[PDB]
Amino acid sequence: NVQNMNNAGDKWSAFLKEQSTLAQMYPLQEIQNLTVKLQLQALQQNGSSVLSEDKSKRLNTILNTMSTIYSTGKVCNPDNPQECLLLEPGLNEIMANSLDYNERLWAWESWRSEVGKQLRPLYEEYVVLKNEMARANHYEDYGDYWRGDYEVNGVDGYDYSRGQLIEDVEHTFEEIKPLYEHLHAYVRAKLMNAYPSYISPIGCLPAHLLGDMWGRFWTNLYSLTVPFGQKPNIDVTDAMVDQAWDAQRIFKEAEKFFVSVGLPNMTQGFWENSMLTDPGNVQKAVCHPTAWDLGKGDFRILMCTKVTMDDFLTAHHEMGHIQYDMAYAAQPFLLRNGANEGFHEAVGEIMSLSAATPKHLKSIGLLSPDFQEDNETEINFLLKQALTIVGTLPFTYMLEKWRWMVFKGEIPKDQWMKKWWEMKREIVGVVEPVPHDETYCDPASLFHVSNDYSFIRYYTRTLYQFQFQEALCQAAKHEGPLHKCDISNSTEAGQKLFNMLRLGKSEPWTLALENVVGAKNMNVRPLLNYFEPLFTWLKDQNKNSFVGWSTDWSPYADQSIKVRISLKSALGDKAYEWNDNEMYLFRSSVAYAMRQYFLKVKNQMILFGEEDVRVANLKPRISFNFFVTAPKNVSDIIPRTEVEKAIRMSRSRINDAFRLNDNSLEFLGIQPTLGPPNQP
Amino acid sequence: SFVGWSTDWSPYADQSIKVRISLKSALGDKAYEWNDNEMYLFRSSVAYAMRQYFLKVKNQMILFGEEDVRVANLKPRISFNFFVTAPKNVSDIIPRTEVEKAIRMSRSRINDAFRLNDNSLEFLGIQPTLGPPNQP
Amino acid sequence: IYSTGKVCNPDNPQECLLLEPGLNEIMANSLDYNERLWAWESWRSEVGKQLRPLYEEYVVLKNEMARA
Ligand SMILES: *[C@@H]1O[C@H](CO)[C@@H](O[C@@H]2O[C@H](CO)[C@@H](O)[C@H](O)[C@H]2NC(C)=O)[C@H](O)[C@H]1NC(C)=O
Ligand SMILES: *[C@@H]1O[C@H](CO)[C@@H](O[C@@H]2O[C@H](CO)[C@@H](O)[C@H](O)[C@H]2NC(C)=O)[C@H](O)[C@H]1NC(C)=O
Ligand SMILES: *[C@@H]1O[C@H](CO)[C@@H](O[C@@H]2O[C@H](CO)[C@@H](O)[C@H](O)[C@H]2NC(C)=O)[C@H](O)[C@H]1NC(C)=O
Ligand SMILES: *[C@@H]1O[C@H](CO)[C@@H](O[C@@H]2O[C@H](CO)[C@@H](O)[C@H](O)[C@H]2NC(C)=O)[C@H](O)[C@H]1NC(C)=O
Ligand SMILES: *[C@@H]1O[C@H](CO)[C@@H](O[C@@H]2O[C@H](CO)[C@@H](O)[C@H](O)[C@H]2NC(C)=O)[C@H](O)[C@H]1NC(C)=O
Ligand SMILES: *[C@@H]1O[C@H](CO)[C@@H](O[C@@H]2O[C@H](CO)[C@@H](O)[C@H](O)[C@H]2NC(C)=O)[C@H](O)[C@H]1NC(C)=O
Ligand SMILES: *[C@@H]1O[C@H](CO)[C@@H](O)[C@H](O)[C@H]1NC(C)=O
Ligand SMILES: [Zn+2]
Repeated sequence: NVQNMNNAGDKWSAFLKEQSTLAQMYPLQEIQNLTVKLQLQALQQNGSSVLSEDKSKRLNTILNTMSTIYSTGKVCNPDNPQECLLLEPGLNEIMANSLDYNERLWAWESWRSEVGKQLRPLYEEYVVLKNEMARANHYEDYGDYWRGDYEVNGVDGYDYSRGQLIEDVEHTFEEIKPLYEHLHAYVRAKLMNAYPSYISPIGCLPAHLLGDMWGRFWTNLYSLTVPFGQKPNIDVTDAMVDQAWDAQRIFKEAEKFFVSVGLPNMTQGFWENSMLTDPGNVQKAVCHPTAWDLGKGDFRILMCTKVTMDDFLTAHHEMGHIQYDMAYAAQPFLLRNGANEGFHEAVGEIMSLSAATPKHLKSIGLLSPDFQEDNETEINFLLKQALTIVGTLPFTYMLEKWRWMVFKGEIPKDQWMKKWWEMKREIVGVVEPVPHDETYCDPASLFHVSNDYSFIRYYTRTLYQFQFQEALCQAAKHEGPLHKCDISNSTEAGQKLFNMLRLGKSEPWTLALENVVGAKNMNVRPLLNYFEPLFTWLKDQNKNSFVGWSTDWSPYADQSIKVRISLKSALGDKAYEWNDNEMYLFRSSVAYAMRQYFLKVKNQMILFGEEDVRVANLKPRISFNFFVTAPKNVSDIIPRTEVEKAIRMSRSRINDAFRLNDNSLEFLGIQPTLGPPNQP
Repeated sequence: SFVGWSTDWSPYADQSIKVRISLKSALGDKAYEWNDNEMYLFRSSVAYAMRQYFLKVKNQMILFGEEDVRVANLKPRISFNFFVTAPKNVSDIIPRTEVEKAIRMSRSRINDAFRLNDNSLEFLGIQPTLGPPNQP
Repeated sequence: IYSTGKVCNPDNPQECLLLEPGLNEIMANSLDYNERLWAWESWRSEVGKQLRPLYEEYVVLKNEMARA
């Protein structure tokens, strides 16, 4: 079957480049109808193939090499080199379940460093080749090529520029920063009880204590940050196995939700062709929830559903992709997508929000008609939402802002990892535990960076999701808070939803938003109205706390020693210049001095290397900080009092290696002491 | 043919350089003792000198380490042979003529790290050359 | 350690060869000087180091059992 789909897959791809090279026979500005212009521009798009034919095969070699490094990485446990852990099984489980500080610090660092280095040279060669392909298609860089999805040209008042997306993201983000600061302060106060003597009460959060490998979602911090742990968060999984609900009941109650709002039934080919469970055969078949739109009005759902409220909800999510697909099936073929890249997931998740409410669960038969929702359980529910929704918004905004500045050249390649960690402390409020120089590439250790994907679609989908939900609940005549809303039994709300679903790509997306919301731009005020019961409760829990963070604190910067070097004072017109070969000799001289101290004082032999001296904050005056680490235990920092005694023992030897004289090589905090004079 | 073998030949011992160190001649009653921490500092000073030669002459950046300097035949008089290898290619030995040019470029820096004076740190086969005198 | 040793090819760290399949085939079939020199050294060094401390502790305990 794989050979059955590779030849049938290439007949589709070879056919499309043949019609693409036929499309440049027609000019594009001699067209008047907006629909036939939109189909022509989506087919005329050259994309690749604008490069030289030896540069085009170099780019595909880089994209295949970066993709197989990410999926085949082995991490070695420094106590047993015969057991290598590989990213998805084993390294993702440590970052999501462990409470050991030293084991989370190990998994972060190792993985990072290794994959980092590899993806470095490759990613560097990837930026040059992608900017050449974008400038041959008349964009300024590859970041402007990614923002071409949101572009709208000449439809009388609904236009949108590719540079206008940058201001609308930064204008909407500075209204989330009051809400994110109070969530950052509450999580920091709860993490100090889980990790004492590791977290500052006025500083950033360490990057390896956030719940996963990159801090993208904070959703694994719920067991440490739960407001009222003596109240069970509502879970209807036992009431499903007490009424003998089969595999088919979960979709038939899902189809009754959509026919309740005024949307069509399933297509009745949906029930035979689909595969709602893994089969009765032990059948090798990728088990991953998804919605297929094969064509010719044939819609199938592929998932392996278990009787759980989790897959009761993603059944409502995956059916939402189908009802979006069944609506625009009357457009031409090249306009059968969502209106932008963000609308398709956003319509799927407002079906899941409306089905997870306890108002909907007690009317669908799954909750005791004598159930009492208290105000303590609504805080437990809203905080679990904010760890996934609000916690991912400064991560998404910071990452696309870094990638946009790399493509246009505002960040040169000698400052990639310098500007990356300055933007973590300032925007996200997250500090690294170990300093990282320009041999690492920490963005490329994420999936979407090393596999060539755009990331701004996760920011805009979060904002469209609550704009849709607030506009539908005013049509369904809701009375309470926004997070209690349900659009069942309405017809007027579904008519408000169906007027957008059938457009496809035939209209500009700004014209699609006014059919539901009533505005021409994305707005953050419906997102904040969802979380005002949490924002009121959060401001009362932070009366004795400090809201905000300092970008100066680090988890290593209290065992560091500052070094200051004055070369032109000692030698003057005859002094060498301080390149990074002199930094290599300095790190070997400190590692030599630590070896001599532990042998002659502590009677131990420890093999310190130059890779165990970690240098941060290199300035032009020639100043940096350093701290010393045990040879393969990255979590073991030698204390500052033992490094001062080691440097005092061998200060005369370090001075002679650089021709300095204790006034041109200063260790700040260590002073020369002895020397009584006399002789007469 | 020749029947039998010699126990003196080695496949690396024609790109090796012999080093001789006379500690008690340079300092005398006040000289440190040569443990294996001093051999670690010597292997880092040679790796530093190979880094500076390839950057300023060959315009390349190569990350030589102390594990790329291979020391053999350590004696009590303080003498050994060493040869330099490319950073992870164990089969690539840097030639003897390129290591002599790298040591000549940074001999004054290696001497200062050990307080020796070109008669107490001898690289056998490399000689000091310059120094014309005058002033009147 | 002897039965589960991985050797990494310095041009692709994502492919580790383990003694009986792959490292014994290089030493028995190759005519490349630089590839035989790599397989010898690598394997040697790694397993070498490990078996060192262990083998050192093994001599002391086996001499105690023999002298009793
Ligand atoms: C060009 O634009 C016109 C309107 O601007 C489209 O005309 C409509 O076409 C459909 C079927 O093709 C008719 O049912 C409508 O009644 C037409 N509208 C009007 C106002 O006459 C036309 O379809 C566009 N061209 C293409 C190829 O789609
Ligand atoms: C697709 O690539 C072609 C080049 O192969 C681009 O085209 C040319 O258009 C100019 C006019 O601007 C002509 O003078 C050239 O003759 C065309 N190419 C040649 C030499 O055949 C074209 O602009 C690209 N299309 C897109 C999507 O921008
Ligand atoms: C849930 O509602 C109850 C009922 O109002 C709240 O209890 C009140 O809390 C305030 C502030 O601490 C007190 O001044 C009142 O006297 C309490 N009412 C009673 C009847 O004792 C409770 O604080 C609410 N919980 C949350 C999380 O909002
Ligand atoms: C929302 O829709 C459901 C589904 O039709 C309605 O549920 C019915 O409720 C009545 C009385 O409450 C029962 O006698 C029926 O058996 C229910 N039908 C099903 C299929 O379970 C519900 O009443 C509707 N809500 C409103 C306010 O009309
Ligand atoms: C690496 O160093 C850390 C200390 O920084 C070690 O953690 C200690 O582990 C022991 C037992 O495992 C505990 O009794 C100590 O309380 C731990 N120290 C701290 C500060 O938490 C860790 O064991 C070291 N790892 C290795 C492999 O030696
Ligand atoms: C390691 O160094 C050796 C040389 O000592 C390299 O072998 C050369 O390989 C090229 C092509 O592979 C041949 O043209 C040369 O004739 C080889 N040299 C010798 C002396 O045989 C080897 O390629 C290097 N390995 C790496 C990974 O760089
Ligand atoms: C959808 O199907 C049900 C039975 O499966 C049927 O009763 C209902 O009328 C259908 N909806 C419409 C709009 O016909
Ligand atoms: Zn989805």
